[PDB]
Amino acid sequence: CPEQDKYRTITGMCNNRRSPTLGASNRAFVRWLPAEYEDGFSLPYGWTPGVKRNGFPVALARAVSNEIVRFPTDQLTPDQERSLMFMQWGQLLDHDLDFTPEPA
Amino acid sequence: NCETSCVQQPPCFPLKIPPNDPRIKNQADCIPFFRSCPACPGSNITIRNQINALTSFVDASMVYGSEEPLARNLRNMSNQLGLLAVNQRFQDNGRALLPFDNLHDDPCLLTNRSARIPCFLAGDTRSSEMPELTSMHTLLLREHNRLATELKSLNPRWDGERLYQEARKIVGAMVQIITYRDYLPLVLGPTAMRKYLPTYRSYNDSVDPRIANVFTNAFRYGHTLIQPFMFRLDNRYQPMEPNPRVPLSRVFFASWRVVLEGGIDPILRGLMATPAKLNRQNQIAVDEIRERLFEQVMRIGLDLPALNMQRSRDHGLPGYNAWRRFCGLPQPETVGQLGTVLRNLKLARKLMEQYGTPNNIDIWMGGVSEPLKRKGRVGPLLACIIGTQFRKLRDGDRFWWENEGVFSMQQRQALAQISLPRIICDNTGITTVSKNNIFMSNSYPRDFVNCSTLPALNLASWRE
Ligand SMILES: *[C@@H]1O[C@H](CO[C@@H]2O[C@@H](C)[C@@H](O)[C@@H](O)[C@@H]2O)[C@@H](O[C@@H]2O[C@H](CO)[C@@H](O[C@@H]3O[C@H](CO[C@H]4O[C@H](CO)[C@@H](O)[C@H](O)[C@@H]4O)[C@@H](O)[C@H](O[C@H]4O[C@H](CO)[C@@H](O)[C@H](O)[C@@H]4O)[C@@H]3O)[C@H](O)[C@H]2NC(C)=O)[C@H](O)[C@H]1NC(C)=O
Ligand code: HEC
Ligand SMILES: Nc1cc([C@H](CCN[C@H]2C[C@@H](c3ccccc3)c3ccccc32)c2ccccc2)c2nn[nH]c2n1
Ligand SMILES: *[C@@H]1O[C@H](CO)[C@@H](O[C@@H]2O[C@H](CO)[C@@H](O)[C@H](O)[C@H]2NC(C)=O)[C@H](O)[C@H]1NC(C)=O
Ligand SMILES: [Ca+2]
Ligand SMILES: [Cl-]
Ligand SMILES: [Cl-]
Repeated sequence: CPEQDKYRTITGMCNNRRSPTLGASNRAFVRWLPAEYEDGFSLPYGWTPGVKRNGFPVALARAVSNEIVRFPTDQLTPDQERSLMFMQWGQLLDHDLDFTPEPA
Repeated sequence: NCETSCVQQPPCFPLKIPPNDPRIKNQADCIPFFRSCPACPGSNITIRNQINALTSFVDASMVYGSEEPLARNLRNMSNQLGLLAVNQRFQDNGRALLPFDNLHDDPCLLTNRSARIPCFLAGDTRSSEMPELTSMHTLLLREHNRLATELKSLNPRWDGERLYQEARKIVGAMVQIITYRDYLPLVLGPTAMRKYLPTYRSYNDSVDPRIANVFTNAFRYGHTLIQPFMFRLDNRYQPMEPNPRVPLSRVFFASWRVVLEGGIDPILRGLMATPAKLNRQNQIAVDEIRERLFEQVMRIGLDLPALNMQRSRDHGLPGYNAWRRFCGLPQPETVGQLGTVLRNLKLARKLMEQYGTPNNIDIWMGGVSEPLKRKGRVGPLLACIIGTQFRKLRDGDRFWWENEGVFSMQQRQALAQISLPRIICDNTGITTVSKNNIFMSNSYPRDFVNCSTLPALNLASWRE
């Protein structure tokens, strides 16, 4: 951790001198609330058949998408106050902040 | 193997198919899903958490990379100019293009089976997911090499490492300025913007700059703004032949459309001149992402909104009412209570039908179900998550462009006159660009101006 620097590191290491890894790449996310897993620490809700969540059966993500999200693409309402650039800048910006890897 | 199997065994967490599915009639099939890698693989002590592979900072890490070996491979090391690698095979009508990537099973080759067009290599591995993202990256690569070329004429005694970093620091600052001055006020609305992003006092080393786990799902609100087509325009902003209204399901991973169809110019024209999809409580997301996401590059098409909810479960994120409490917002219990919060009883009866309790509503579903804040595009819950995150990124960034020591008073006065339209002016053959705000301007020719009205960045304050 150098005493004086003019530029950012590529990895973000050393931006916070007190906690050098804060903001750096390939490190766990911070948590604003504790995790809620089916077994308390790893299994996700909807993993075990029959296991309710907070007293109610877990809805299938695709069923929620089907009954709440699905709409006729003929009926699309265009945002009269924003351009498609507003959308694209969001995805570009999202790709500066976070990427959650999975295995292969 | 989650790519091909339906068995729920680690690390696979497939999405089961409901009865009478509109697209998937075979109930034995599934939507493929790999659980996010845990920070602490196979542990019975630690509560499972996921990894951010990138720098949380708004440091243009999607251009330079978040790891040292990728970062060096993105630069031109044959000379002392401080440039970043340009495709040694193709050019967008003379202008620079992203260099290709060496992949074992290249998905971009699967979009046009005869074009022999691989993926692009950039600071972030998702460069070729959509031509619109590729165009944004391609625009920033040229801007860095433009800055490193104008810095060489002002400071000839400077080296390659001195030109790369100084150009990096300009690009980064521009990403922060467009993001915070022009983007964020349009997402949160004026009231939440004032509440969550009060005017910058100075960098504070006690503010955690990490991305919170929930933000990775909450910022997916952008999925409601996604239009079902890629709009391409000509010189006079007219539908450009060929393929002026191409479906999104035919452009994911289709890097051949940039290399063989007009380059980034007709793609960038149309992000400016076409209006974004507006989120309505009865029109949450288009079926190009809800039914045909990555259709022609994998065994089955994906449902991005369903993946968003499965991902929130994978990440063990608390439900809707837990986040409402976290933000200081009221937590409804009954369908009548939910109907008042959402200002829509038709949607509350719908959410109750699936979840049973407002406590179980997945953070993404609940987030995008709220009415939009005035002059904003997110509800109160998402405005809090997104607002709080962006404030931590700003106040906890030691190299935040506005912080004392980062830039000279004169350099800051120069950086303030930057705009996304003027960056398009400099790095493309586009003669007529959007009138600021670029994110609001969506009508041609009402909201369009020429290059000569927008002044370029004067780097005089940078010479020695
Ligand atoms: C530099 O930034 C620091 C972090 O700032 C936060 O993030 C930025 C982006 C903004 O949103 C900002 O508003 C945030 O605060 C900032 O330090 C923070 O300062 C406050 C006030 O000094 C601290 O809050 C106090 O915390 C103690 C301890 O309890 C806390 O932690 C526990 C455990 O998680 C929680 O259960 C609590 O909810 C608290 O959050 C409290 O005892 C205290 O409240 C008590 O006292 C006051 C009156 O004295 C009463 O109003 C209350 O009712 C209580 O009786 C505060 O809540 C905060 O912990 C601290 N964080 C850090 C990281 O140190 C710092 O001030 C900034 N500096 C400048 C100059 O900007
Ligand atoms: C303004 C926000 C925003 C926009 C616009 C956006 N996304 Fe997302 N998307 C996200 C974020 C944030 C995530 C989570 C990223 C991460 O951490 O891995 C995400 C994740 C994804 C994922 C991974 C989902 C999963 O759980 O497996 C896919 C696929 C995806 N987006 C596709 C797209 C595509 C395709 C586009 C359009 C070209 C797009 N996104 C536009 C914000 C956005
Ligand atoms: N966190 C994320 C993840 C992705 C997807 C991940 C989806 N799976 C891809 C991985 C892909 C693949 C394989 C091999 C070599 C390169 C890419 C593959 C092939 C076939 C079907 C599906 C997939 C994404 C990740 C990386 C690059 C592009 C897209 C995003 N796209 N935009 N924003 C995103 N945010
Ligand atoms: C794959 O890309 C090629 C471009 O190399 C497309 O081929 C052109 O298509 C038009 C219209 O069909 C023809 O008139 C041209 O003569 C073709 N040019 C070349 C060089 O082949 C092709 O159509 C694309 N494939 C798909 C499936 O869209
Ligand atoms: Ca970054
Ligand atoms: Cl969290
Ligand atoms: Cl190449």
